[PDB]
Amino acid sequence: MQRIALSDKLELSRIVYGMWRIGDDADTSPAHVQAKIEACLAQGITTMDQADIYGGYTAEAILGGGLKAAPGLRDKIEIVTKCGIVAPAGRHSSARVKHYDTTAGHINVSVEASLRDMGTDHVDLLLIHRPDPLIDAEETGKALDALVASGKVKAVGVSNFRPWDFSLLQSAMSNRLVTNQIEMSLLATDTFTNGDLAYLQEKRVSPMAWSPLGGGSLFSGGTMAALQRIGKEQGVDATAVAIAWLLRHPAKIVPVLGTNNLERIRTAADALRVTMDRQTWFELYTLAIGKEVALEHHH
Amino acid sequence: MQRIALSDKLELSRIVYGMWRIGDDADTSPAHVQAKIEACLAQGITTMDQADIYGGYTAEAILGGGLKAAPGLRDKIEIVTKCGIVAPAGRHSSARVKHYDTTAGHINVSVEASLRDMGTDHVDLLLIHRPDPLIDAEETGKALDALVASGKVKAVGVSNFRPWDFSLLQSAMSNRLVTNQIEMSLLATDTFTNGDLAYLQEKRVSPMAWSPLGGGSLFSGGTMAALQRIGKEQGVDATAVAIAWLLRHPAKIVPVLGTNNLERIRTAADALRVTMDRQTWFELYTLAIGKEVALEHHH
Amino acid sequence: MQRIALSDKLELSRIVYGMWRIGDDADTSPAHVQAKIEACLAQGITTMDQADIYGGYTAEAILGGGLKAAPGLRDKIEIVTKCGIVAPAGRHSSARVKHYDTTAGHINVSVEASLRDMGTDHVDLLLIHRPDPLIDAEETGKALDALVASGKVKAVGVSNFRPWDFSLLQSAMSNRLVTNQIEMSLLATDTFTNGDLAYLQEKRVSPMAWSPLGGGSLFSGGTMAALQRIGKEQGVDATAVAIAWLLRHPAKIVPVLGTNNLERIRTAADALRVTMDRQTWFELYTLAIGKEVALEHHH
Repeated sequence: MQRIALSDKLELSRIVYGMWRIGDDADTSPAHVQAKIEACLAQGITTMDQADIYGGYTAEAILGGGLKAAPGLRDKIEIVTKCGIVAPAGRHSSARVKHYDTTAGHINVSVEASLRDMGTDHVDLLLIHRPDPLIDAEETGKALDALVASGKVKAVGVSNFRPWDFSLLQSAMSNRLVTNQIEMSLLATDTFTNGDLAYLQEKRVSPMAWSPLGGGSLFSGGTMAALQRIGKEQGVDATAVAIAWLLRHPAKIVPVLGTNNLERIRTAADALRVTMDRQTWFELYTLAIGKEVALEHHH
Repeated sequence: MQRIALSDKLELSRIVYGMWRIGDDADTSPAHVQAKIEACLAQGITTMDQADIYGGYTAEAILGGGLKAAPGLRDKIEIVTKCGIVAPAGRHSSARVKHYDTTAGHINVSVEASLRDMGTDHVDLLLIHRPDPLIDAEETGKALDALVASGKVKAVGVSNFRPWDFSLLQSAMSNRLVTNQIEMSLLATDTFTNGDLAYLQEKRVSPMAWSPLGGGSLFSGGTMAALQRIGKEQGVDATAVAIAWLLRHPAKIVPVLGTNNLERIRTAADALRVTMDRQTWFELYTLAIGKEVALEHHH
Repeated sequence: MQRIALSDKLELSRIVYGMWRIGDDADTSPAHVQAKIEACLAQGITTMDQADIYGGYTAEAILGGGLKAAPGLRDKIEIVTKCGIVAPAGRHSSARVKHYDTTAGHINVSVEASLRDMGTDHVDLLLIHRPDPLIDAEETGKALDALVASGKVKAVGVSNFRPWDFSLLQSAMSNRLVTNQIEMSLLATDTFTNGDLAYLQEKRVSPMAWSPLGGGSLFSGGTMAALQRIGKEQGVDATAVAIAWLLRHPAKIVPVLGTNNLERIRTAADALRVTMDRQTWFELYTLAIGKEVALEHHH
């Protein structure tokens, strides 16, 4: 599969496999985890997306069971992980309330646990998982810079940051943030006009798109009819067209697909087969927003 | 009429004549087009505002009929035109959907058609007509820079851009964008407090105000009574006061007036006769917003 | 009381005494004004917050009655004052409408009146009281710079500015704006996520928080029960906990407390006795917003 360079130091697969449901599968054995990773690799999807909090702080260890039992498998993938969200589950069950923690001490503890749980000495990309209204940017930026200098983390980014959050944390760091993982799909189009995507495009930062299929709501009329029509014109399913709509954007959006289904992994690359011309991009955008683009103001 | 320098390379009349309705007139003859331009020139209004899309891609050619039959008339005016909006009309009737196109190829084709249609070798100002959610800023900025270097376009700006759109496109260009054509009037006051006008004021960019009379809704109670009162105090009509309210702002707003009526052209300059002191500016602003300005927070 | 350096030139008390109600007290005698200032000084609160408009342009003169009758008292305090709001009261009663005035002439007249009314040759901090939709930033910034160079004003800031207002005025000034006085409390939490506080945090500018108790609405269920519980755990009242919630933020927020009650002045410093850990900060923030913080987007 085509590669995307987020920076001179980090290259992903153009589509990323989200592992947030890996702990929900009835099968969490090393063998089934390896099978899922091997199905991705068969399609050239090498990038796995994790977070400390997934599975109530167990999804990384479940991935680790796979990796620790298959020597050589970690060298074939990039691992994205995240920290900053503290819910009273698993190892954080002492917690009195759901909160964010962007402190140097917490980031280091979470990274040490990610490395322990997945059986590796480095993660390819670490994201601050949510913007913290209590962030000390100086402290957080120093911790993130030291994690890169150490080699434990190849690159750093953020998730769900607004442009002003991104700007504040980048002002406190020597290393450049290489991504912002944000909701983007035909059902979530605000970032295209509200400044979120423009900011990233001006900074030459690729976003990672979460819920790129619209979070299950798109498949459950006019939008779906057009996705199915284009798919049938190009020999792919409506799912591939909804991902290709993201891939078409010149901001170089990196979709994160989160299925436990080996047959949807088998077809995930079909999005790269879609030719999405400018007019088709607008047809889908207009059906999704439910109204025509603004025409001449003088009318 | 008083001149306004948008830059060292482009100077307009302080009021601009919008030609978006020129094709709606029952009379589209060269003679009637010349009459309208000559009525503007009689009031010192030298700047004409066009767009490729006006008249379903025919308004420029209708202006051209006037200019081509009156040698010397083009040298007396500045021409603003715009591109980026593609509706299925006239030469774009093959189009499947209403969309934006900011590609180098489309901008060049639209500019070549503007020059052909108006019978000139240059336009004074070219605007991207709407912010394109699919913009490639690098590509668009290269096309706009080459159009300036070529002499085909004296200066470039945008229309309906948010500050983040303006910032993204300017980051990709060597030439400075000299304006943003946005809605501003007593019925459209959001830009005064929402950051749109502050951004332009910090960049020392004059906006062009579209629908400066409120788009026909202002004339169709308290606001109109005050405009009529001030006009009767200063020997002008309520229309001149509504334009002078824009002219008073220190951001150096350039109103675009869009009438086919020779008698409203004859009086358009009366706005420059209005003395609009700070208190009068606030009286009108407060009547328009329908509530007092925020006073001391401690109360 | 702990000091806060807004800059190399200006240091306040970490809590500020707002004098906006000083004219509402039945007692406005010099003796009662001195008593209030002496109650603050007894708690290490040295910073007094004024504005030209307070008391309909009489509150400064009422403070002055106190200061002029107590030689040496002005040297013990810092004075913050503000201008820019013109209401038809007192010396501005000729005014036809409520408006803003950020002109050099008005700022100078207001500062000269603040110095005359309080009987001093300098103010520690001058704020533009409200963002003016008619601001000429070049003119206002020149007036503010000259006021600092003159020694009449030790430092300048703003009040109720949005980030774009702050950015515009700072672009026109040589001196750095040292604060933005904005609404911040458990009932006013928008600035924590909407970019207002992030902007100030990136610029290393401390905000001053007005209505830090929520403007009387907080004391008049779940939020109050938690403030009372934490206070009873730490030997202080719920008021001290609501102020400590602001003091905990790493942006170094400076609360402005506006009581005429000598017994609430006597206890105002109790906020500095509160230990507010990250989880407690989130518990209060969550009770105030009325919903959990956003958890993992993948769920």
